Amino acid sequence: PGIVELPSLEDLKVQEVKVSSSVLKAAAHHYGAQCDKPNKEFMLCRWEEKDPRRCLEEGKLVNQCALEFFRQIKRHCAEPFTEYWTCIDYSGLQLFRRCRKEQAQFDKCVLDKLGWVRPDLGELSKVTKVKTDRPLPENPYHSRARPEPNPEVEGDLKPARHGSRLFFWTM
Amino acid sequence: SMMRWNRERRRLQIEDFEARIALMPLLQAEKDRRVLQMLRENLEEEAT
Amino acid sequence: MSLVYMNIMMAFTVSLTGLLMYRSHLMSSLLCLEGMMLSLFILATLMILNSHFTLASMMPIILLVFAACEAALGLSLLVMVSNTYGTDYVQNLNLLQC
Amino acid sequence: MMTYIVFILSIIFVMGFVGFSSKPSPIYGGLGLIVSGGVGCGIVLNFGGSFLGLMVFLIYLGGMMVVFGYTTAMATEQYPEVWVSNKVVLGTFITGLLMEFLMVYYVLKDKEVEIVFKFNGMGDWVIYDTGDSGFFSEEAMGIAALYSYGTWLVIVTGWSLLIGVVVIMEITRGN
Amino acid sequence: MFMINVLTLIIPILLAVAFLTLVERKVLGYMQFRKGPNVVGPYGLLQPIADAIKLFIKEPLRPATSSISMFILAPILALTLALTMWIPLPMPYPLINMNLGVLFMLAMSSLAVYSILWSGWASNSKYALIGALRAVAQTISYEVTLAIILLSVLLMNGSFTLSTLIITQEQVWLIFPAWPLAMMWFISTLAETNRAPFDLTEGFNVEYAAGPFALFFMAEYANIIMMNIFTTTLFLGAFHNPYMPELYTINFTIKSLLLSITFLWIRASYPRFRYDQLMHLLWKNFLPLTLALCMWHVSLPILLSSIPPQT
Amino acid sequence: MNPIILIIILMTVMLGTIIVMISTHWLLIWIGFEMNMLAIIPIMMKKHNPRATEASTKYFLTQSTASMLLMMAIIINLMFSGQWTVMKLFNPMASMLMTMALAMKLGMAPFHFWVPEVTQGIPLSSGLILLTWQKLAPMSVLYQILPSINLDLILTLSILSITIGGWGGLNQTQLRKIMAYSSIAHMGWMTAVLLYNPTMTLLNLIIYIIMTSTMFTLFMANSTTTTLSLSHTWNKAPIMTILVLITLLSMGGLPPLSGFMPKWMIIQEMTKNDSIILPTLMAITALLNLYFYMRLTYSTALTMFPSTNNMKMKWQFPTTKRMTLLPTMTVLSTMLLPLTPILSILE
Amino acid sequence: VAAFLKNVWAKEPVLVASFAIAGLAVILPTLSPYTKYSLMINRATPYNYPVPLRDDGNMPDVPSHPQDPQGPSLEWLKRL
Amino acid sequence: MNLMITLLTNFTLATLLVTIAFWLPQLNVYSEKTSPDPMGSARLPFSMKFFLVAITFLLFDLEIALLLPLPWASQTTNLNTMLTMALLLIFLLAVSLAYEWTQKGLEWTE
Ligand SMILES: CCCCCCCCCCCCCCCCCC(=O)OC[C@H](COP(=O)([O-])OC[C@H](O)COP(=O)([O-])OC[C@H](COC(=O)CCCCCCCCCCCCCCCCC)OC(=O)CCCCCCCCCCCCCCCCC)OC(=O)CCCCCCCCCCCCCCCCC
Ligand SMILES: CCCCCCCCCCCCCCCCCC(=O)OC[C@H](COP(=O)([O-])OCC[N+](C)(C)C)OC(=O)CCCCCCCCCCCCCCCCC
Ligand SMILES: CCCCCCCCCCCCCCCCCC(=O)OC[C@H](COP(=O)(O)OCCN)OC(=O)CCCCCCCCCCCCCCCCC
Ligand SMILES: CCCCCCCCCCCCCCCCCC(=O)OC[C@H](COP(=O)(O)OCCN)OC(=O)CCCCCCCCCCCCCCCCC
Ligand SMILES: CCCCCCCCCCCCCCCCCC(=O)OC[C@H](COP(=O)(O)OCCN)OC(=O)CCCCCCCCCCCCCCCCC
Ligand SMILES: CCCCCCCCCCCCCCCCCC(=O)OC[C@H](COP(=O)(O)OCCN)OC(=O)CCCCCCCCCCCCCCCCC
Repeated sequence: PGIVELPSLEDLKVQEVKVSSSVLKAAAHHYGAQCDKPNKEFMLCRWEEKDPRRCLEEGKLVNQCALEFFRQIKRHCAEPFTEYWTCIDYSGLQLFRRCRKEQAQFDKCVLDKLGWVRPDLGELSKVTKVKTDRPLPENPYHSRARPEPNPEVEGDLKPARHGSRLFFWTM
Repeated sequence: SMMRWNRERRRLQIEDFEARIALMPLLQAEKDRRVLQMLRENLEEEAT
Repeated sequence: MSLVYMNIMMAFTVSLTGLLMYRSHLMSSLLCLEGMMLSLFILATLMILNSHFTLASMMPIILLVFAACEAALGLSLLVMVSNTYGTDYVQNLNLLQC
Repeated sequence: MMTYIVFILSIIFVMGFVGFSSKPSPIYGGLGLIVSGGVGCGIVLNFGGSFLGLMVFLIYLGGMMVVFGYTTAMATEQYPEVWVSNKVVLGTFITGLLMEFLMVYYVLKDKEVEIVFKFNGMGDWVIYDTGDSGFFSEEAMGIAALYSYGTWLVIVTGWSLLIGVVVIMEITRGN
Repeated sequence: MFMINVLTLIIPILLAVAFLTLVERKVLGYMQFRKGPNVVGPYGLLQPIADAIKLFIKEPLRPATSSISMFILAPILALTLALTMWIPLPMPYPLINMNLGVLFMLAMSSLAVYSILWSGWASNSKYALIGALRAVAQTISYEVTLAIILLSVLLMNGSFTLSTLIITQEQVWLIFPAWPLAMMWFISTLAETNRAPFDLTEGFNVEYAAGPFALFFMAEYANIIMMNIFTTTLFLGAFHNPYMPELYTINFTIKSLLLSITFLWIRASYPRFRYDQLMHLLWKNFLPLTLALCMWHVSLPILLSSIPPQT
Repeated sequence: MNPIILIIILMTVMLGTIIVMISTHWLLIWIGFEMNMLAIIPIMMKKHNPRATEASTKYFLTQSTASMLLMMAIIINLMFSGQWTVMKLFNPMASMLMTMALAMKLGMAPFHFWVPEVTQGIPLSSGLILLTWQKLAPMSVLYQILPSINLDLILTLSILSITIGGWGGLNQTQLRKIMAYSSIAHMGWMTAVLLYNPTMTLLNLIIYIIMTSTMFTLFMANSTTTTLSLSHTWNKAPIMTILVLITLLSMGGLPPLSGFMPKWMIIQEMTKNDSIILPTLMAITALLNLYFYMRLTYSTALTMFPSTNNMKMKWQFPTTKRMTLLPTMTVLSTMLLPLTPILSILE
Repeated sequence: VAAFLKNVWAKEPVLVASFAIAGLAVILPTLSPYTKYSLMINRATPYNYPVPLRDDGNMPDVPSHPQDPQGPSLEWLKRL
Repeated sequence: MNLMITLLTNFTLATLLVTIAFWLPQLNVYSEKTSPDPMGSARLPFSMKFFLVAITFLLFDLEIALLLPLPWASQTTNLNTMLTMALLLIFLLAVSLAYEWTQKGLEWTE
């Protein structure tokens, strides 16, 4: 058939969030609060385009806003955050409940120096709305033309012309 | 006791799942660039 | 076609031909029949896991339950035969020739 | 070799079915079917269907082949075998199993890699861990939806098991 | 480094099985107003070593086996299934951390009856085969109530994960919401391992030599210590500090020793059942209660709004 | 058997067949066959002699092998279609295996080798259930998968069924074996017209069930299991002498009786499709069925009459057997050919 | 109904305990004030990503941020 | 992989202890013993009741196989349906036990 079209390796270069999973999970709720809008633009673009090739620039905006989030942590609250993700990182299942005092100190320093309120239980799982300036994909599945259906029956039901017509049965 | 503690464990589960949900767009963008990187590398090696 | 599925179907056909070639015992026939069931379990499981098709995950459990109830029925029939004759030989089961 | 573990376990599975299907006795046939159930369960477990493989061990090998061996021991009257001193009674066992595992190695010959390397299964075989599922097993949630979604399936299965109890108690009474 | 962890599991299993024989003979001694072994070692510490060397140089019984293969594979399967029941045990961390460790242990304990069946068929005696069939029927009968009790308690666990069952019991021992399931579980584990008052085999594998009889004996005691550790983890869950795991290890080890001594103290207190009396005890007493409490632990976390999490 | 247990088990047989009929999922089809087999086994062992246990064992083995081949067909369909709708199949391997499995379930030839033995071993009421009610579920599945059925395979199994069900009835004096070979021949006739017009399949199935139930009801009403014992009926119940035998003139297919209706409509719908050799040879083999069954008619309302003295004692007792629907089934199995265009209700 | 109950609690107390526990397990969740909370907790447990909606211009109930006041609340779960 | 390595270790230790416990007393040259049971030599009597308890095990074990996904089934959004089908499965297991009772099936191994 046709050539599958792939982006170049220069279309795929972006500065990477080179931190570990406990480091991401320790700042997770503040990341969902603060980096909400480009993340939600990207996931709307991702469930609407249904294609990772049409979402590359929104993914770069996600990566950029994540890097700005972690720079803004690093400039202000580096030591409480490091104290918190070290304790998150010790755990096997990476529990939040084992690390409440380091969470309290991290939230205290973040609300003081930056004003970020940690989201309550229930908020980050809400379905939000996103204002976009890209058009809606009119055929994301690239479906071709549908087959024309068989014509229905219409008209009243007249009786059988001279009955069953089975060899000699007149009705 | 199991009533109180299993309600607490459901709240802690929802907290962990909201942490995952906040992390998912970053991981999805990285996964997209990951598989496109790998397909482009395989395409260039198919060409050579 | 696909690679490991050819092996599981070949196991099914070997246990089929074992059931389709009686040597001495009715128990060996039930063994070949339940080997056929085992290969059906493995093959249905590998397809349903490969396809990531969620609601058919309960299908091989139902296969196992219905056919193990079937095997309990076969063991009870074999026991009634062996209490009639003394052995479970298939050549003792030939009174319906006439 | 270690990539091809599912294909190797399938070859062991086919060889075990050849083992009991030639039917030396129902007791050795039961033993071969137990070994075949274990290696086919290994085939299932090496895709990630862990509940289904544990259903094999717990239900198939754990109840049904137990009842097969239990019924087989109540028929086919036992008789002794060779029992000469420990070279014969265990050394022949060790050499026989050595010949069997060397047969498992010997069926993987240059006539087999003509089917293997032409239609290379590994590299792209187990695509189960392609991307992310989440905080669940898809296999476990599909099995768990027997109660929310599979209402009719539960009704007909539980009714057939009740009828199975009734049917066994009718045909085994002999009256 | 992982092989070090596997061997430091499996070799202390064999040493604890070796000295459980000493602990059993001493505890049965003092409860019977006498002493156990105190001459061979200092208070009997060399008695398991002397017993093991005696059993491994004793003359083989020289059987005419009905099968070579099953005669050899019944001790091998008994020991392998005795040793593989230990690898998912969270003490506090399991050797093999698996999502379905409870179901793994239930499946590997269901496989344990083939050692009984193959050992009974691999003898020429018909009386040995009859005793093995009765032992197999006892064991498969009590596995039913094992599985249903275990499912009912896992309805409070949330998953089949063994390590989660410590998290489940961080506020209360799980014997407090489930003491009838605990006591029927305990008697069902007492009847799984052919343990008095349920050891009718001593009232099936008497064709083996002294060495292979020691192998079946040590597989049985690994099963006994294992089921007591599993019952401890399942109903009497210890405190787990994730920074000092040895606190949990000392705590569950003391509780599992007490529960194994409770097995020793029940076999020194009761007459045996007749065979139909424990068949009655299962099928007409434990199993109706087990089904009723299974309905109760299905419907109770829904009426209390206390469904545990999957993760 | 406890009559409550008998009613629950017969409802489980009927429920398994209804589950095969109404369900859209292949697993529920397989479940309905498993439930139907499991429930019908105690109906066969209702009297607890060695013949019924042997017959139940052979029936279990054949139906169990057919159920396993049915599930293998379903699994191959899931390979090549990724779905479970009970409709056409998406591999000729799955179509071949499911046609073989349903032919084993029907006892169509060459998988016919269980039907006379199993019908011989079990009583007359369970034989009636096995030759009428158990045909309904595999004919329903063959009705729903006919876009996939290989033509040469189903025509080969149909002609082999009609030929073997013909040549099986020469050497027989046992009535249940005669009804079983009549079953094999009639299932060949039903599957012959399946890929051309399955309404004629349903017509042949309904007329065959009416005639078979008339014959088994008369065999229960006379307590006769052999030809030699059926021939004492004229001295005992003379109205039974004519009803059995003109119903048996219906069953071979002979006008003006209603058993000529299915074979004539099958010949009629197969010659629309330019097949002339095949209905001619199939109905010549049906004349071979007429040959043997007319010899039985001669033996019962003609030559071999002779009686015994204890008939003089049976004369003083009327029947208390509930000959349920026997005049209805006897009128439907004989005088229904003037109402032949009623077959459009099965369309 | 009270003589039979004392008679069966004298003869067979195992089965009386079984039928009583099973009867409570049947007819008790229909009477509990917390059965609705099991449903509300199970449908508030977010296994999937909350895929956002394209803002057409008239959705005054769908929030634009998690910390916006509109949207479903889990303050009943933190309080109880 | 760690599981299979541990299984291979356990199997190798078991086979090694079996091999030592068979071969170490055979090094003894003790004696060649001459002429090495309650019933004399008769056939094994079949007992119908042992078979009935094995089949009752198998059927209740299949019902237990149906019961096993309940700790995962509690997590559902269709909780009324799930609770009804769970209580119906355990009730059908109890009806199987009651029918097994009231037909003298659980007798002489009760
Ligand atoms: C103002 C408001 C009130 C107005 C009321 C007006 C009427 C007043 C009287 C009320 C009663 C009316 C009765 C029905 C009307 C007359 C029907 C008629 O004659 O059709 C001629 C019909 C066709 O002749 P047509 O000249 O073309 O049409 C004249 C009319 O237009 C016929 O009309 P069509 O062309 O529209 O007819 C439609 C179609 C016309 O027919 C066709 O298209 C031809 C195909 C017919 C079927 C052929 C099947 C051949 C293979 C099977 C043979 C079976 C064996 C023969 C019988 C053995 C003994 C049981 O009919 C059929 O296909 C039905 C099947 C045949 C049944 C005919 C009616 C029978 C009712 C009484 C039955 C009593 C038992 C008699 C024996 C049973 C057999 C008849 O003749 C035949 O088919 C030959 C057979 C004779 C017919 C039955 C005669 C009924 C009276 C019998 C009295 C003696 C009974 C003795 C005791 C019992 C027997 C031992
Ligand atoms: C796991 C940690 C340890 C746990 C505790 C276990 C350790 C203590 C062990 C003691 C020694 C045991 C040695 C073996 C003994 C074996 C014999 C035996 O005990 O048989 C069991 C006996 C058997 O009964 P039986 O044989 O004595 O009685 C005769 C029975 N008939 C009449 C049928 C012949 O009892 C049971 O099966 C009961 C099991 C426990 C049930 C718990 C019920 C809890 C209460 C429920 C509610 C009650 C009120 C009703 C509802 C009200 C609602 C508002
Ligand atoms: C996790 C912990 C596991 C622990 C496992 C072991 C449990 C037991 C602990 C120790 C118990 C007591 C040990 C000492 C036993 C008695 C030895 C003894 O007294 O032997 C004396 C005997 C004769 O000496 P003789 O020279 O004749 O003296 C005449 C004096 N005029 O001389 C002899 O018999 C010769 C010397 C024999 C010495 C034997 C010593 C004990 C061997 C134990 C083996 C296992 C050790 C532990 C392994 C695991 C830990 C590293
Ligand atoms: C005569 C022959 C010899 C007889 C003696 C020896 C054999 C009998 C005694 C040992 C039996 C061993 C059974 C091993 C399988 C048990 C089930 C199992 O694998 O469970 C563990 C785990 C499931 O847990 P889960 O957390 O869901 O999975 C990890 C994903 N996070 O799943 C995993 O972790 C999967 C790991 C990879 C898959 C391994 C599967 C087992 C190896 C193949 C079969 C080997 C046994 C064959 C013989 C069986 C008995 C006949
Ligand atoms: C597209 C079609 C879809 C489906 C449409 C409907 C299909 C209907 C198929 C009918 C199949 C009939 C199967 C057999 C009857 C079932 C009930 C039964 O078991 O009856 C036998 C019963 C046994 O009683 P028992 O105690 O065993 O007596 C022996 C002596 N002690 O009692 C007796 O033995 C009593 C003696 C008389 C028995 C007569 C039974 C007649 C049943 C058939 C009636 C005619 C068919 C219905 C009309 C046509 C439908 C196509
Ligand atoms: C509705 C909820 C669900 C109910 C079903 C599920 C229950 C869970 C437990 C399942 C039990 C399964 C087996 C039950 C069999 C009952 C029949 C029975 O056992 O009858 C015999 C027995 C007399 O015993 P026997 O025959 O002598 O045995 C030898 C030892 N003595 O006779 C008896 O012991 C009589 C037994 C019946 C009467 C028990 C009455 C208890 C009432 C408690 C209060 C009401 C609770 C609410 C439920 C309604 C109960 C009617």
